[PDB]
Amino acid sequence: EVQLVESGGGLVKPGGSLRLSCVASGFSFSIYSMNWVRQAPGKGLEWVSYISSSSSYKYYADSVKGRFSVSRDNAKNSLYLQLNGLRAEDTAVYYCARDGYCPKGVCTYYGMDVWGQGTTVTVSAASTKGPSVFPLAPSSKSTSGGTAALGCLVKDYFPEPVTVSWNSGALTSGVHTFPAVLQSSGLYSLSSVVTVPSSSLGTQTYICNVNHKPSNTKVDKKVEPK
Amino acid sequence: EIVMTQSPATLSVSPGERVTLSCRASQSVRSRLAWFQQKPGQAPRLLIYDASIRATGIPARFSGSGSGTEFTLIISSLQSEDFAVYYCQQYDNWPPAYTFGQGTKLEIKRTVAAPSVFIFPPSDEQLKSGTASVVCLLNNFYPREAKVQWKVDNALQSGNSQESVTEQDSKDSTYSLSSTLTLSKADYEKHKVYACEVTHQGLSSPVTKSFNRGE
Repeated sequence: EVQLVESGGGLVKPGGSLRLSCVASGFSFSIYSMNWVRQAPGKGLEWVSYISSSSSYKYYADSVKGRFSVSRDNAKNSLYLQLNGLRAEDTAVYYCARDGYCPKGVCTYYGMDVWGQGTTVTVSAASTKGPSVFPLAPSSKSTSGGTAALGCLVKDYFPEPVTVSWNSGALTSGVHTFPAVLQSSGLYSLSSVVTVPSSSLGTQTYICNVNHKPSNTKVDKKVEPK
Repeated sequence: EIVMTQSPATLSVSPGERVTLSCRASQSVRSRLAWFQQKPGQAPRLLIYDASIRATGIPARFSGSGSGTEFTLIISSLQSEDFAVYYCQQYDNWPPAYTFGQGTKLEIKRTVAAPSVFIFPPSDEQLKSGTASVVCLLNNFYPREAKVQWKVDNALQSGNSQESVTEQDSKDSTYSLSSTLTLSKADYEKHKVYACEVTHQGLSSPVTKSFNRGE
């Protein structure tokens, strides 16, 4: 099968450097042009860089020009992107994509048909931090019909991700785990909520299980009615 | 740079119907126009290149048309796996300068569902830490458009809330939404009444859930 595989992304302090690599297999890599395309969290695709098959022409989007450097090594079937002066807006999933087919120098485009799986670059001055887990306690302000809402606030952690289950997996009905938001602190934060019958609160125990594998944090938080 | 414009950015559609996605360029890009499909947490997938040619392995219900500055992607009979984001992309003049549209998301049409609003005061465990977070939960609503306004002692709040919304639920195709009002400990103790006010298409009037600090 035709295959593109990236790696090299990770946590970089602001103004730092990082070098991404994309290795190809299954096709003649030396006759294809190559692209780097990135995607900011919650945003659309942005083209970043082009390199011709011969390495003769290298072109850049204006948002990265002067700071980034594309290169390739056809012997190792490799494409490289050097990122310098990294900023928080450069935080993205970076993809390498196949471009024009140039047998004997005669290029034909056919679209960006083969993509890699993407490598994630996170630019933050934050450090690895386990989350604080606070209860969103059910009360009359979160009981409406016959349904109570309760939850857990998984606040101030870095990096992504965390996993949240309820009652060690026994509770899945009506569970909503929100996408993480990036706070001004550079730390992430999310909430996990569940709706239960309100007449269950005095008798059923609700525990959220938060796990943050980057740090060494495994929390079981009992959420009790207020 | 050539600006690709995908308007509208969302379409509410049902399986089986013919759906049309629009793409506009700020200058003529001839037929050098490609369409991609992207599902969350996955690499983009080439659907169309050269404005109208289907990429290898793409089902026949996808078809592209248009030229110059006006382009169109047609799904003749929408299937349930076709719900995704769709990007157009030009590649016209030689020094590459490739640009993408901002995307059109296809979402599952269903009936209007009003949100159930729940408010959560800060926990005492968090209050001892020196920060207070109030959470407003808007549960199982449709369509996506809802407004949450925060009021602290009946005064509209600005710039101190963050919002987060789930994907369409795999069973009932509704959305849920959290709004987290984040305050310093000192600011939180200085006011009494905390309220979030919810306006939505399925509500006949605004819904306000409130509490007074210290129950």
